[PDB]
Amino acid sequence: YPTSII
Amino acid sequence: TAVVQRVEIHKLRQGENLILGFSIGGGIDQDPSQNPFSEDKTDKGIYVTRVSEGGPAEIAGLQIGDKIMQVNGWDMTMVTHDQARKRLTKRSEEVVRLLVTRQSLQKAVQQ
Repeated sequence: YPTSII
Repeated sequence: TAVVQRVEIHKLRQGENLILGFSIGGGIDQDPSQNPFSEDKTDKGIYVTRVSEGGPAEIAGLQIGDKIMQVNGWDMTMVTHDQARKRLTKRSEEVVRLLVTRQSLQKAVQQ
């Protein structure tokens, strides 16, 4: 489950 | 049940970037069964997976597990992960208004 930091 | 929250985030300059201070998971190209926050494990929507202490998102009231319905009015219910990420990080936009739904509970069932 990839997550992206923003 | 899901309660609607409208959150207004003012991006914080950190060097070259304007940051929101949270992380997202989800999107139509990702495996929804791997989302620990959804009620429906076929829900391919965009979810907040982490929120940074003292960041713009935390201060604005965004919470881990929130489902992002809209960003400045772009639908986020049927976008790819990257599409979601791009809508959130448009450098020209310093204010981002999010429409989210939040899994919530009737508190004080007893008192």
